[PDB]
Amino acid sequence: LNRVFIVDDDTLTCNLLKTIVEPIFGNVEAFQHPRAFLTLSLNKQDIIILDLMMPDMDGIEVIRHLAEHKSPASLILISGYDSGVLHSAETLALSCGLNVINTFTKPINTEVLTCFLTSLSNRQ
Amino acid sequence: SLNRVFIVDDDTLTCNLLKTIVEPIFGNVEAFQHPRAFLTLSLNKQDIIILDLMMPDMDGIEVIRHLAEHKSPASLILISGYDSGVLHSAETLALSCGLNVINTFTKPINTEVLTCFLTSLSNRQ
Amino acid sequence: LNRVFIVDDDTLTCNLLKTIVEPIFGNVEAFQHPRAFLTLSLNKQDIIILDLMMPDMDGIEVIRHLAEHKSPASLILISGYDSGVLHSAETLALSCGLNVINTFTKPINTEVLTCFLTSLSNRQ
Amino acid sequence: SLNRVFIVDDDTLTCNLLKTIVEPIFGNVEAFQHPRAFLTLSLNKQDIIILDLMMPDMDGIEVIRHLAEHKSPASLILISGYDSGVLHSAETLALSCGLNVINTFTKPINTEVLTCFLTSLSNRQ
Repeated sequence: LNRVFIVDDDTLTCNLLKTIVEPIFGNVEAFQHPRAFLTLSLNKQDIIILDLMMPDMDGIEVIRHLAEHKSPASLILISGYDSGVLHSAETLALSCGLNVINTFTKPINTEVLTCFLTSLSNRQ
Repeated sequence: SLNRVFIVDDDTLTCNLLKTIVEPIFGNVEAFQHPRAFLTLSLNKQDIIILDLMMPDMDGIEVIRHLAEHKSPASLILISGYDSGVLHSAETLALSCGLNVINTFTKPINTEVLTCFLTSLSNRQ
Repeated sequence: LNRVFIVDDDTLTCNLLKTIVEPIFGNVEAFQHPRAFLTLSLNKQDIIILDLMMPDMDGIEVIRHLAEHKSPASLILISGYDSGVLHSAETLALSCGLNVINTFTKPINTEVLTCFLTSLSNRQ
Repeated sequence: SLNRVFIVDDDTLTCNLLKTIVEPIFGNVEAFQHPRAFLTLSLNKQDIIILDLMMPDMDGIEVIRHLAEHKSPASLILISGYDSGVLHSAETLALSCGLNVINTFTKPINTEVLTCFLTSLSNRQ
């Protein structure tokens, strides 16, 4: 894994995630417009951090898009809207064959996300 | 009753099975093997939609997303494998988006339970 | 399946369930004290309708008891407290090897429960 | 730090593994292979409990039930297979009963992630 995309229309969340991610994965990019992110072809070395964006469901469209195109990228779902809903999206996305490797509720637990991202990197 | 029932399922066999169970009870039943064609329709409060989730594709999820964005008032029934929570996940997602999910059924379908449910549904119209 | 037990400290729920159940399974008994129900040895032909009884968790104790004793009975969980919690209890109880055949949120959907119980009976 | 850590897991091997990961970081660590003995203890706000769910028995669920009934103030970490939602179910149950679940870990355990987490946990004491 060598690149991270952050997909969230919340500017302050995108900044926070960039700051946590960049020391670990230097190649990180945030999108606040999912439509722009959906023009990229991703590969197996990409990690996507995706907010579900409820109750508008732009995140649900992103998951449908990635499933339709059989994306090989690793996916982390986040949401502050409702955790039963977050866990449902994870279940649905896995069952459609996407590689969801984790989920986090907002407000984000930054220590847990830090440990988890470190372990995905190739440090010793 | 005479409510419209729309069956949405791209599998011809399970689609036809649903149709044979519904038609003696709700004669105005129409089956769509192509979800996107179904999505051009605008539905009423009295319409009943039987939606196969069509796992492991995301076509069922797209119909839910479309229905929720247009705030469909129609009653919704979801069908799929129990699948360690897949049907419950879709139901939770759909209820959360403001959709009126009135029941779910695991596949393969218990036709006795479905016949019994649609019968009571008809009688309370 | 030939006997139904209803386990719920809510008297009005117990009455409602008895009235729905008895036309279908004549041998039905309700307990408002779980401790009394836990003195019975159940068999494979028993159906238990159990409220989780949150936030006190008497229902959780009933599930632990039935798991410890490897009860063969069929189990239906109900709760008006929180449906993510209801679905968690179902998941936990199945994974401990109990035969959970359904769950219902309160207020109970009486048409759905009626259809479901009918299908468990031996009518044609 | 010098918080007490209690490891509750009746499997001697996975128990010992947890213990070897915790002890360099929290020296005051005690492992219980018998949940009921652990349940005689009264815990403080600063205690950390690492609880194996011990599926497919219900011993982990009983510790959660006991802790919640006595309103334990201790921090709780839950360990188990992802198991199509089993760990998430226990976490949801425990949070709902008012317990302070600070993290969960799937088995088999990623010792790097656990070492990293307990290190930050120690540093924020």
